[PDB]
Amino acid sequence: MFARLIRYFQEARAELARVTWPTREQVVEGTQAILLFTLAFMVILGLYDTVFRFLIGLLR
Amino acid sequence: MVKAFWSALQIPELRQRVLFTLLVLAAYRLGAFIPTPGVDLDKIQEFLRTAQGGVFGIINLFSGGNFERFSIFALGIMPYITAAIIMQILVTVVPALEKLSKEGEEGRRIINQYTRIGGIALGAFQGFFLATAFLGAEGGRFLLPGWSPGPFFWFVVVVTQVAGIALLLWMAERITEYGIGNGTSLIIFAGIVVEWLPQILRTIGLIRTGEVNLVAFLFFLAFIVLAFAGMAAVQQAERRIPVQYARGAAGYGGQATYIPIKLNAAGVIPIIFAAAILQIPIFLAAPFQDNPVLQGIANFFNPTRPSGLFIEVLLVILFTYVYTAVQFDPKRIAESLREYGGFIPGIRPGEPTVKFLEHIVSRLTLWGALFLGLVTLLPQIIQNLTGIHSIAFSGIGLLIVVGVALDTLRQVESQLMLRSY
Amino acid sequence: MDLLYTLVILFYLGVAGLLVYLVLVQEPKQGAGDLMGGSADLFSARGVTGGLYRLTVILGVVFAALALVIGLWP
Repeated sequence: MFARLIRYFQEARAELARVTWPTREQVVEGTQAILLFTLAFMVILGLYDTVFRFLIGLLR
Repeated sequence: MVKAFWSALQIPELRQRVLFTLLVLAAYRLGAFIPTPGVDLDKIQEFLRTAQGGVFGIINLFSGGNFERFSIFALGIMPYITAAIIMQILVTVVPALEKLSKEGEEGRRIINQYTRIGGIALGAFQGFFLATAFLGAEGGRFLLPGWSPGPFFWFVVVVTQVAGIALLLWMAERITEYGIGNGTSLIIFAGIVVEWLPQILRTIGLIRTGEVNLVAFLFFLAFIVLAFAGMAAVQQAERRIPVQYARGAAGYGGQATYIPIKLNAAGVIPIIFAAAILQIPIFLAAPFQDNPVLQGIANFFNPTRPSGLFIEVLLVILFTYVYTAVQFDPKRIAESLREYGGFIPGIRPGEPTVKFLEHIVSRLTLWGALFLGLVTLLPQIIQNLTGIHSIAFSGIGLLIVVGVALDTLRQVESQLMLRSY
Repeated sequence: MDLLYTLVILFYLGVAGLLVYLVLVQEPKQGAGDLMGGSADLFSARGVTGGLYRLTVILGVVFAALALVIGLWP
């Protein structure tokens, strides 16, 4: 917006208009994949630290 | 990229990798309960409640929750990440190592060795430094009864942390070797996602007591879903440059008629680099607790406060853009085009091709970097508006989770594609 | 109590340092192990790799239990 060099942002918009965005199914599958991964590791690690805490708790 | 989740669990070959990963993560989380000899944990956990100890959050998140429990891996792999960053710096400065790096992989292995050694030495240094400043300047405010703030305690802490970061680094290497995804990546990812379930549980437990509004939590979770779908939709976005070649004996193609260029590389490395960078001043100012000025300049970089969040966003955008720009080499694609007779309609194969490639990439990656910066900014704002407050659900945390998940799944799927044809 | 304690401490330092030496000698093939994730089509195990593996695991567990010992000394 400032002097003296012109905003190349228009180009950054122009070359953004020629961008092919992923389909619906790709977004859904990707989201569900991330969800599955994260949920899995979260549950597994949760169980891990849980039973580890409850096991160490016996040593007093 | 997408799915490849069930088939990866059906196949025994990948199932061994997965189970091995889970085993190493189990050993990690089990070793996270073995406290550093001579350290009072309850007083640390009590210290992390005040505003003077809240700034430790950003450091505690990347420790895998090891700081508050002060395990043998108290600082996590973050000393090795810092050692990697510093290694990049030193590589840039003095070319005595870049000559070896130019001598082939034989020098690259040297760079790696010195990186790891730098990591262990940073374990020693940071351990001794914390033990000297944070643990006994008060003094003895975090020391177990019967432990003196002398050379003995420092010795014990050092000896503990050195073998700690050593063993942890080895574990990361073994994950990188016999397991899916990157070692350090999956370890940091694990260290973040561990805290997720108890947060949700305690939140639900806080709902019924009329302490937290159910609507706030629901909208928060919905925002998490939207963030997931958003980053998942952005990471898979790409610009496709059509190339036609080559009628005659030069071709024929015969091959892919388009070059894909994405906003994200994708890489989980950048935001981790930026994380360590943001952590350094905080890690250097926090131990001197009694000094007010250092506490002030430490709170200046706090990812929760506007200043630190601003710096964090800038770091994320910058590192993302730079990394994405560096990973994509126009030279190799261009020479591949020239050799294969590849001709992009409008220009001639050679230097103008890489000039135009840069001309598009530079205009393109900006929106991706700005997007990741947005994912860095928005969550803290939502938390500032909604009732929920957790640095485990911060911007950079979501960036790490999504990044590592996408990376691992993409790699696995890629290996499946490779074994296919 | 003086001899015993200091002996256990000596063992702590020794096991720690030896573990460090081991992990320093052991370099992951196809370096580095911080940049990429690694190939998953075929992998081979070496006798040096396997032996130092079996050893450093034992030294790891030993270091852990010993850390518990030092951490729980009256």
